[PDB]
Amino acid sequence: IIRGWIFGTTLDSKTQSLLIVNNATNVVIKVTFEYVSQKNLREFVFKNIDGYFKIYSKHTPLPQGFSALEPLVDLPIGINITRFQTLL
Amino acid sequence: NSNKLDSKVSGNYNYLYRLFRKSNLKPFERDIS
Amino acid sequence: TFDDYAMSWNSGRDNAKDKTYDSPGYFLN
Amino acid sequence: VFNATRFASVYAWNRKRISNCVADYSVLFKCYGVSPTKLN
Repeated sequence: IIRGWIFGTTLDSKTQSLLIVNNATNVVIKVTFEYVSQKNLREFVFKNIDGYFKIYSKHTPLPQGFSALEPLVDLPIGINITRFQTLL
Repeated sequence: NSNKLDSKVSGNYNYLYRLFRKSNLKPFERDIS
Repeated sequence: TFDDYAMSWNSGRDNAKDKTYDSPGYFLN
Repeated sequence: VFNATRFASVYAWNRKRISNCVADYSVLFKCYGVSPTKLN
């Protein structure tokens, strides 16, 4: 059901915003920047520091165990993000 | 210095800059509003 | 690269030949 | 990057990723955290 997220400050046309969607084939990132690349508990960590959007993740077959998330990617989006939404 | 690359005898208008803003930018943050 | 040239580049044509991008190269035109 | 006919405006400065290549800096200067003569 969960596919991706939108990141931005106003989510309008006046301010630049980020967009991440995981399609059944690939994952598409767009902002001045585009990027494309490749029950179950999916855990993710998103950070925005120094113009870098960093994404860590982990997959597991809230539970009461310990699991460490491995990094996925840094993107030089260069936009301040204050809000986000999950894309159903 | 790019004088014989960009100097114009009339005034170039291809290079703009933000002269007013609410608050100073964060490092490596772009604002194209 | 059609868009990065003058026939100005920004029309200040269909971006989607002078040596310089537009007139403001008035030393290499 | 260096020999492009037009450069982006400072308000909308351009950012380019350099990846999977040999960087030869002799073709090219204030450096912070590094010395240019050692950049090769």
